[PDB]
Amino acid sequence: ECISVKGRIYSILKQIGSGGSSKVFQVLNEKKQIYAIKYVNLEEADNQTLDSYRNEIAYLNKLQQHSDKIIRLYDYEITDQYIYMVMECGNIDLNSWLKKKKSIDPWERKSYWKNMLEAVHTIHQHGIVHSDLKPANFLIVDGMLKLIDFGIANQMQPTVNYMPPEAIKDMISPKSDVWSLGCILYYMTYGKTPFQQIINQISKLHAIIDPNHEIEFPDIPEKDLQDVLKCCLKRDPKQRISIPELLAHPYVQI
Ligand SMILES: COc1ccc(Oc2cc(NCCC(F)(F)F)c3ncc(-c4ccc(C(=O)NC5CC5)c(C)c4)n3n2)c(F)c1F
Repeated sequence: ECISVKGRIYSILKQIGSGGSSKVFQVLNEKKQIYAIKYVNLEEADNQTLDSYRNEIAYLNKLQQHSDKIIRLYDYEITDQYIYMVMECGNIDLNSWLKKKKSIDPWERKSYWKNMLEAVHTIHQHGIVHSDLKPANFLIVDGMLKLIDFGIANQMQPTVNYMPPEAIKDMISPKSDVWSLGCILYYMTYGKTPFQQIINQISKLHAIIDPNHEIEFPDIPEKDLQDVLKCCLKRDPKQRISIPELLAHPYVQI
C-alpha cells in the first residue's frame, strides 16, 4: 500500500502500467504531490533485461537537461533486487485521450505535433531511435505532450499499425520514427491510423510494405498538414522527410 525510495514514503493511489518484471503506480508523497513510480523486480531477470533497464535510467537522466518534452526523473533507487524510478505523473496518455475526443482543435493538434517533434528530435541528437512510437508513449501534462520512454526497455503497457515498412522489410535509421509519428499525426487528423481498417494482421504487414497499396489523404483545409502526412508516410526512408526538415515545415512555422 506504500512505496519507499531513498528514504521517502509514497502512498499508492493506483497501478497504471504493467509488463514483464515491472509495474507503474500513480502515487503521493507526504506533501500530497503526485508522481509516477516505476517498480522493476530484478530477482528473476536476464542480463539483457538488466542492461536495457540500466541504459534506460542513464539516458532518461542525461536527456532531462536537454528538453522539457521528456518525462522528468526526480529520483531512483537501484539494487541487485529492484529498481524504483520517481517520475512526473501526467494527466492522461495520448492513446486514452484520443479515444474520448469527438474531434481535435486543429491548433491543439499542431501544438502536440510540435511537442512530439521536439521530444523525438532530442532523443535523435543523443543517437537514440525509439523504433516503437505509439500514442501510448506520449503524456499530456499542462496542455503539452511529453515522451514517456525511449524504446530501450519495452515490457511496459497501459497493434502493428505504427510499424514502418523498413522494420518489416528487414528479414534502422531515425526515419523509422518519422513514419510512426506520421501514423500518430494521421490518426489525429483523420480519426484513424492509415491501415486501421485492414482487419487481420498478416494482411496489415502486406499493405504496409506493398508499393501498389496507396494510402488515402483526403482533402482537408490545412494543405500544409496534408503535405506533412504525405512526406512522413513515404515507404522509402531515403525519400521520407527528416525531423530537421519537419521542424522547418510551414505546418509548424507559418
Ligand atoms: C508504454 O507503457 C506505458 C505507456 C503509457 C502509460 O500510461 C501512463 C499514463 C500516465 N498518466 C497518468 C494517468 C494517471 F496516473 F493519472 F492515471 C502516466 N504518468 C506517468 C507515466 C509514466 C512515466 C514514465 C514511464 C516509464 O516507464 N518511462 C521509461 C523510463 C523511461 C511510464 C511507463 C509511465 N504514465 N504513464 C503507461 F502506464 C505505460 F506503462
